[PDB]
Amino acid sequence: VVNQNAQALNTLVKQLSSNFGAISSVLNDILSRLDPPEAEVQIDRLIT
Amino acid sequence: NNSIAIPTNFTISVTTEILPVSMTKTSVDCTMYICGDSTECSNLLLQY
Ligand SMILES: *[C@@H]1O[C@H](CO)[C@@H](O)[C@H](O)[C@H]1NC(C)=O
Repeated sequence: VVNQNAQALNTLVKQLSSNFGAISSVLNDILSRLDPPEAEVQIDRLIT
Repeated sequence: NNSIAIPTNFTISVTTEILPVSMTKTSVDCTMYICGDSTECSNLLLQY
């Protein structure tokens, strides 16, 4: 159970590295390098 | 307050209790299931 909880936390924080189809996993760079009406679409895709 | 009913005989009954102990061990592979024999859907999946 201790390992299962640890693995669940590890996968959850590894899912932040996932892009989910967005141009990049990092939120700050895509927010900085994209204009509002397409950055919001990418941010929404990452949020979903 | 002074009367008791006592059985002068007995019946040996048999009762059937059915309990499920297991289910079919079904395995589904994601890469084959959602992305059929195509690489590009697998590349899109890797973003997830
Ligand atoms: C008890 O019941 C059984 C049937 O279940 C019967 O054959 C038997 O004769 C009975 N015995 C008495 C003492 O009534």
